[PDB]
Amino acid sequence: MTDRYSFSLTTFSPSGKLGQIDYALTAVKQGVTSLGIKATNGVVIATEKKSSSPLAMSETLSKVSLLTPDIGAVYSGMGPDYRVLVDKSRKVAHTSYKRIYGEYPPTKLLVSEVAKIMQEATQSGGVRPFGVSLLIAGHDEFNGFSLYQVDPSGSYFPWKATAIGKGSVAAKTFLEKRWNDELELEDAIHIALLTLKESVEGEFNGDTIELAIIGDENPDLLGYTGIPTDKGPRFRKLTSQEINDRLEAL
Amino acid sequence: TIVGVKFNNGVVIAADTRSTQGPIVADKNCAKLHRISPKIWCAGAGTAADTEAVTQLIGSNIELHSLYTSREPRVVSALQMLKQHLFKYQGHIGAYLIVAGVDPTGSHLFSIHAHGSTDVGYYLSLGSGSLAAMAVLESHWKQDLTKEEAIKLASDAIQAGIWNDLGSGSNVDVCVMEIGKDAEYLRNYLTPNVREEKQKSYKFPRGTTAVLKESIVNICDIQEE
Amino acid sequence: SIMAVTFKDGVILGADSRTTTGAYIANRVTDKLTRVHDKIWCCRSGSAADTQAIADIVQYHLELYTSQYGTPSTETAASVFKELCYENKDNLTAGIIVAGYDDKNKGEVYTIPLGGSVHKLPYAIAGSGSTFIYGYCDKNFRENMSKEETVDFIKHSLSQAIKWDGSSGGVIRMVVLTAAGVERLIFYPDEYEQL
Amino acid sequence: SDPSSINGGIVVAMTGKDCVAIACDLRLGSQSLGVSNKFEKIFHYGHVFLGITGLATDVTTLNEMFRYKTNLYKLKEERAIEPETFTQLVSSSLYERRFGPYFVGPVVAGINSKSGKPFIAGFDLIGCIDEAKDFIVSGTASDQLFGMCESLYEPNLEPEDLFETISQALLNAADRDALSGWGAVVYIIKKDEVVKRYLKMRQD
Amino acid sequence: GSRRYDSRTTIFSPEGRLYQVEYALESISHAGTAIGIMASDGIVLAAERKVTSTLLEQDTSTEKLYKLNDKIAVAVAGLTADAEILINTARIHAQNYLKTYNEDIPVEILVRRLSDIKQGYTQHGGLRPFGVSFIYAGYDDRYGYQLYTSNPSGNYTGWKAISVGANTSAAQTLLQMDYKDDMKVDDAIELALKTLSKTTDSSALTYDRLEFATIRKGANDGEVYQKIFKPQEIKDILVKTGIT
Amino acid sequence: QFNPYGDNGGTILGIAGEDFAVLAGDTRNITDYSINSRYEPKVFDCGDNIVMSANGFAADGDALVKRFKNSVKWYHFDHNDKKLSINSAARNIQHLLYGKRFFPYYVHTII
Amino acid sequence: GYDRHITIFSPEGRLYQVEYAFKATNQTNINSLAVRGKDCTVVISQKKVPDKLLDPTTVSYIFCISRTIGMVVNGPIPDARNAALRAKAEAAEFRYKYGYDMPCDVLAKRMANLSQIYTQRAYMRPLGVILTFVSVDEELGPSIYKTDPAGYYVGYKATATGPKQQEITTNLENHFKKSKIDHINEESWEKVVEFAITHMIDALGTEFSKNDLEVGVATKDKFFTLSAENIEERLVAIAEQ
Amino acid sequence: NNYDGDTVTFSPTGRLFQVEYALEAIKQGSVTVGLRSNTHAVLVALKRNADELSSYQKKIIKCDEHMGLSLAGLAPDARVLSNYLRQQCNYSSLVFNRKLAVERAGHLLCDKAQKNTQSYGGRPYGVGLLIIGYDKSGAHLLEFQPSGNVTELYGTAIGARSQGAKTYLERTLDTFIKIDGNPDELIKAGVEAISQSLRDESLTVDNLSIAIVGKDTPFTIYDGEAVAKYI
Amino acid sequence: TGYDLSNSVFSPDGRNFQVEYAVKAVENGTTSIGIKCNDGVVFAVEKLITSKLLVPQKNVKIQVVDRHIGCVYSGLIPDGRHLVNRGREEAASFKKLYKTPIPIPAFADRLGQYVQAHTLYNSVRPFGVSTIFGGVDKNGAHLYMLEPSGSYWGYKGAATGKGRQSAKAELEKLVDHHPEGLSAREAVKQAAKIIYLAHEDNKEKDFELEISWCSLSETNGLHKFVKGDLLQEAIDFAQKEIN
Ligand SMILES: [Cl-]
Ligand SMILES: [Cl-]
Ligand SMILES: [Mg+2]
Ligand SMILES: [Mg+2]
Ligand SMILES: [Mg+2]
Ligand SMILES: [Mg+2]
Repeated sequence: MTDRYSFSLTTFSPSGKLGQIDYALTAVKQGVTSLGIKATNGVVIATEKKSSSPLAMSETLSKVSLLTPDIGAVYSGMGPDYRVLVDKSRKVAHTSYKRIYGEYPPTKLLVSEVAKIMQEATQSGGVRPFGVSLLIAGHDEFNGFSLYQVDPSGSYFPWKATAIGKGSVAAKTFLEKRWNDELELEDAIHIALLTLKESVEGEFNGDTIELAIIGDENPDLLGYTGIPTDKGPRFRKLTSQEINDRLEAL
Repeated sequence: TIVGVKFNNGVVIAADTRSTQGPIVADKNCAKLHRISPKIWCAGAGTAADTEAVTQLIGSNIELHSLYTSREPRVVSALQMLKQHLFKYQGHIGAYLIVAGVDPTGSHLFSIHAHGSTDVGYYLSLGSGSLAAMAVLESHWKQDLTKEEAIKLASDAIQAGIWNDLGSGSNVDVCVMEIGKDAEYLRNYLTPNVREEKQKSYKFPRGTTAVLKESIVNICDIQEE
Repeated sequence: SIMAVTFKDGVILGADSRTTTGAYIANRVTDKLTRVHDKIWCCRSGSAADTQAIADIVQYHLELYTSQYGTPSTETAASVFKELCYENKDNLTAGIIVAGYDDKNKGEVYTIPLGGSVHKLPYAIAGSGSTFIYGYCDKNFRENMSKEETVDFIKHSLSQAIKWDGSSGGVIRMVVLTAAGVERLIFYPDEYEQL
Repeated sequence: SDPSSINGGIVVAMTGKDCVAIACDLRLGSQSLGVSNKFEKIFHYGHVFLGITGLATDVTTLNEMFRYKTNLYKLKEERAIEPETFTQLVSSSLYERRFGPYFVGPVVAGINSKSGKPFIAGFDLIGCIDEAKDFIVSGTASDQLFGMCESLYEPNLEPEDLFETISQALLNAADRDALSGWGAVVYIIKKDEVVKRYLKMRQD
Repeated sequence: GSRRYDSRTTIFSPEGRLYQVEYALESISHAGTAIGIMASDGIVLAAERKVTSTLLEQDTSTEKLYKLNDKIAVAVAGLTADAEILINTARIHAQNYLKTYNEDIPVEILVRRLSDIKQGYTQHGGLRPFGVSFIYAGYDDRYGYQLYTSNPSGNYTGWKAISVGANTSAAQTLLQMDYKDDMKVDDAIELALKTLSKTTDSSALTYDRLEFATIRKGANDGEVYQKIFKPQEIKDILVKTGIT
Repeated sequence: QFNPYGDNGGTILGIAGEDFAVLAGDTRNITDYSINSRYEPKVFDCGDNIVMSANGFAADGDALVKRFKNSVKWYHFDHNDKKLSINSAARNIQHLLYGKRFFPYYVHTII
Repeated sequence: GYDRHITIFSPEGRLYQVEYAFKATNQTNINSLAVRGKDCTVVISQKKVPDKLLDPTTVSYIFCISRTIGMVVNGPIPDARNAALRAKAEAAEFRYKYGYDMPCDVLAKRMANLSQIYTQRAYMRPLGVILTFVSVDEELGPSIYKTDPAGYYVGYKATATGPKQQEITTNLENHFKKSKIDHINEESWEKVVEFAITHMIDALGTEFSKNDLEVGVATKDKFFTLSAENIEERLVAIAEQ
Repeated sequence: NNYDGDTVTFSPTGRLFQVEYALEAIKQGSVTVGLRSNTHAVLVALKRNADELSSYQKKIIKCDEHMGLSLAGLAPDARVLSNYLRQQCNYSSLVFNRKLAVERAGHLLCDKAQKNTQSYGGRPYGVGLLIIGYDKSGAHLLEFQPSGNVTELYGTAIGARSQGAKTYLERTLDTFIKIDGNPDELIKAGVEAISQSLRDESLTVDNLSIAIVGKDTPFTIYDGEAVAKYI
Repeated sequence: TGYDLSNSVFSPDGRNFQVEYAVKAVENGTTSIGIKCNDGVVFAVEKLITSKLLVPQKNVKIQVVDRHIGCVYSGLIPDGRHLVNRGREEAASFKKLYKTPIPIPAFADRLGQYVQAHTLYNSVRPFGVSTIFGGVDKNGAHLYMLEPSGSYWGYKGAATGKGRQSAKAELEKLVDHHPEGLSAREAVKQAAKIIYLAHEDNKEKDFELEISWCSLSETNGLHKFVKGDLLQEAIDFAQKEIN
């Protein structure tokens, strides 16, 4: 046995292209649309819960995931690749940061660590790149609210707002017209729902849409009282009912 | 002095706030009540750095486990992870803990010895003041305690340690973990050892100390222009 | 003070409930009768940490055995205990009695002292307090006793062990292993001291 | 033989009103022999101050180590490290050498640049944090410092008063210890200015 | 077995060229142009962000200019993710040197170390090379102000003025024409921006499509300051030089 | 504590003649004040006209002799059945003994 | 065209080896079905013994992973047993490390992550199996979680796997559209097994003897498989109404 | 064709071509004969030279006092395998004070050769061996092929033109098996057997190589003027 | 195409052609069978006499594992030996830890997982043997057959090699004509017959018969070779039936 694939499976072609990264981006293009919008007092990330079967319980499959109490993530592309990245992202936030500094990492540095993992799958031996693009929304004390995109290459860019996957070209155009620097969180959620409706074919409701925010601290979701400095997670996943309420005022 | 007491709908733990190096008191208001997860708290005795580090490590791994499983953490998981870690280090990690909490299974109370042994109970005590505390627990504990009765019993047990044990002192910390509720951490629940006013002020006249040199320290970064 | 006794319908395990640190009783209601499988239990003596770690590992091995090969024998359970106790004898202080019930083999008892040796017996005694009842148990044990006779034998035996050994005390816990199922028994000081 | 008392030395830190102070002696010796009277035990990484007592080689080594780590922190985080965070970094770094520890007694001092809140902390040689409101002591004359600080200290002192209190705590404690003294330095720290004073003390 | 699928990244062509290095350089030639100009009283680093968007958060963005330590900075051309792997290694190397000798690392030593790492990927390991070209801008007390470049081959050279990435042929001709030895930082700033403005593939050169930095002794007395320009500061220097 | 060495007693004697050589040894084997065997051979024919004895701790002596006999066997395999000279055997035995310099064969050897 | 031999991306962004592993799934030509009751989870699967020389008792695609978890496999038996042994090991390790029985969904995720690794790492091939895990979880109640060669997994109200999965799927879909609930409203597991068999008969259009079926049942604190005689009793009850 | 690049690849008809190519190297090798009676076992080997100035390549290797073999094919591979046998024979003696059984020696060679046919990177052995020996169950003769197949025989031959000697032994089977307590006559039968594989060249004094083992006869090799008796 | 050039590669069918090519090596080998009887199992194999120079009864093909399991195989003989060596290690470690001798179903999976592992990587070749094996344990008699893919099932009767179809037909008759069961001594006789009947597929060269058996009554649940008078009795019975 032994892993005898100690050589790179991603290499430069004569034209200077890295084929496997390009092909990974093509897999992301086929994936379901997901988006992110940044407001003055928060960030919203959203995507469609494309159910593979109506017998399947789509609540058990979480496309939007908590990485830290103040950082969340959503994707477009291959779901399984995303799931393992979230596992690694959660772990690296502890091992390479929290266990050292006694606090959760800021958004940009956690993104940097995830980006590193994805870059290594682009150069290391016997592996293909990750077939996903991530959108990571988060908050920290010194940088405030932020939204980052992370591609299969490992490259990452900060965004005011963006979209990835199936109908990203149209969705990004829609966001350019609506986005401004004076948006409140509720306005960003409203725009997120409008933008996402265009790319969805079938049912459009709280049960078929997955949406989460990075906003105010939630002391009710902390689980304990007695420490003033601990005020609760800024990450919150919106319920099915909470989404439907905002679809009436749509 | 640390204690753990079970009651009707949950569990309560308590601790004193003295930290000592030999006969010297290093910290008069030390926090011995640690959080492993939101509704799982532990009290530690023995080597302070060991109880903190082993608590943070298992707390970190419990958080990651809770995220992986999409479930709230259980006390038996923290218990198992702690004892296996401590056992591996053959008692060289001097952490003696009382672990308590509530989870989907119910309310739980355990103790952990540094060599890796665990014990179950309705009432427990650890530390140099454990004997003073256990004497109180054995005298006043009963079945079917209320929340208010259990807090009283727990803090009374800690007081026994504060007054009668030289390794224990200062204040009383408490944490209550009731079923179907948020855990309430009661830092300095009791403060029966406030220092009396000093007879005199030792504020010196400015210029009393002899100086040789003065200088401004540059803490800022390198400047522009 | 721990013991395991075979009888007509199966086997009974018995133990005291005291755990000490020097002369201080750290736990007076300890459960030294621990389960490694549905109808295979063990009695623990020596280091609490060592015996717990061992019993946890054995339970893991027998759970994995059951998933692949079906219900293990009591002899198989004793072998897994032995393998751990023998190969790590330099770093362990564990005296364990293994007892279980099969339908084919009925009640069986295996004792595993410090070295890691295995001894299959009709009945077994162990722990610091066992020294005081070697004479009593040898004179009073019979094969094919009834359940009630066997309970009385363990109760009287551990009563004396507790009486003389400072490291033994508290309640007398017992576990009955038969085809009928698993029955837990308990006997308090006021009952067994007056015997 | 005892590594923590070969070279000798002391460090003390105090909080005041919108200010902190940290001080150290200047001695370095080989048991009875005095070798250097210019061995400062206080270092700073941005606006966070760290005093270290104990085995001098470990004091030097740890300074170089925390300079290393804080420089990388700053490059990645694009901001200077704060005292609360640095305190956790020291604890982490010391406990990773749990069974082969640095023989030191660190003391962190500084002011949070965002909240303006004064902060001090002390540790044992393997990481345990002692976050006190009033004062922190470390060194061969720690008993002496505890006695002086506990009697002389009062809360909410002004910078120029706090200087006198901490200076007298250090000086009189050092004079009752054979392995401490040979000079002394005191840092008075405010949110955006830091003064460093060398004290005149008896040179025996 | 596995041999069937091996690309063999570390071999010579019949002509004596390293295939993967040559193809990596082809990749870099499509990357945004980066320029470095060294003057008597400082160094300029200018770089063009690639086809940006209006919804890109610029003030918190960094794809071209990175800080290695207080004295040394780099301009990137190629795969950003690859560059960050090397940048973090270079940052560690500088700190290792500082811990060992208690002195800031000389620029060339840092450059040589990174260049040696790149070389390794071309000679052994069977992995693809890093698709990155750096411009190093730095200062030390031995040689003063220094400009270097390294490429995927691991070869590095020193420069008075240099460009990497797209349109380097056109850019190098323009620099060679207007550069003089007695030049100053303010003049070098103007040269860098004028060169980008002519070589750019975009319709017009604007503040949102640029990253800019200077290393000046223009710091209070004998010391060196790094200035990573903010979006508003890039906008001002574009008006000052008369491009917008 | 475990003592890996023992003393099996015995005595050996080698004398060289002009065209011959003898190697003698008693056949007694002992521990402390007891006799293990009245006849336990201690001097061996190792091949190539070489005789050998390793006296002291028997377990170490048997092991060494066993190893040297093995050395003679492999000397033949590796060097075309060449006869191992007594001087070459001596040097080979030095390396066998010094190979355990830090956990010695507790014997006095004579060939 | 070596992008079709190992698990690397094709120009279309596809993994052909993963897609071909899905096709291996139906090589056995067996159909499975899983449904949830109030207190139980039932899984049924077709049993086919073509050779008379075979010992029919040893022919099985249902596995007892732990006391609480059961697993049915759709795919070749070697890969099926490979997955079974690993799941048994993982479930046992989980109980040892974390002090409680591994949940059905957590095991499914773990096995799905292992499957994901085979789609990303070149030297390891995907397993040509679809794993359907069933239990009565102590927190979530009756549970059905299914894993495939892509590393995908999800919970189910009910599910079906095999060559004729679509016919069974639609049959189940239509039932739950009527009842408007996420389970079979039935007290005893015996009647839930009868429901499962009845709806497989209706969907496939074939009658079953006692030796044509294989049944697994999950209740609180235990999972077990039915004998031929237990199934016969089940078939008799169906015929008598 | 497409399935002979390495040893890890079956062909569509279930063949291992690299093993078959290794088998081919034996056929190119010089002829060697093996035969036995109930008391003795004999090896006869035709040695090959490069030219008239060169020496004749040695074909027979001693493994123990009671066992040895003759080779045909890649000589270095025979050195590796004979070295392994020497160690295994030796392990049996040192640990168990037991002479290694010839049958068990064959089993060990089979298993060593097999590992090289199922793993990637390595290659099959390119040599065939004839092992003779006398153990507790009398005289033995084995034939080793680098496919892994080992066979116990009364007599056999391997190498170039080995079919002629093998036919002769098949006729003489009933005669030479009965040659008990007579080493010279058993060798004569072996020399006459190998002669059936000769063309053009004949058996000279430095060409022929003979080895024998038996009841009270250690494994000994005869070369040079020691085999002139049998020419 | 090219899917058949490397092991562990799925074809567009979902097939592993390399494993299917290993089956061809098995089909090329000599015939071997297994018969499950009342209280045990019987194994038999065809040994082709390539030459008169082969020593009779010496080149033994059937192998014992532990003391209660018998193994026989058709195809590449060395591959079968390698598999048995592993089986012996597996059985030894089982008995080391669990004390009791390895059960037959437990042993069957140990081989199954090991063979299956050789279909997971391109750095290894699949096994070129189908192995028939079994014996007596606490739960009674068991017979198994294991293919190159790692696939195995329990069997009432099993056959593999060049004469497998002929053998299978004969085994099917025994199952039909003996629903109550077959005795151990009967199974030995029947085994001999079936090998002789299956020899028509390898009729060019003459052959040697080799039989072994495990039985609770006849061999105390231990594996033994059929020798001497009992072997000759089975040969005579077999020779009588073909004529
Ligand atoms: Cl215990
Ligand atoms: Cl996982
Ligand atoms: Mg007592
Ligand atoms: Mg002094
Ligand atoms: Mg003095
Ligand atoms: Mg793969």
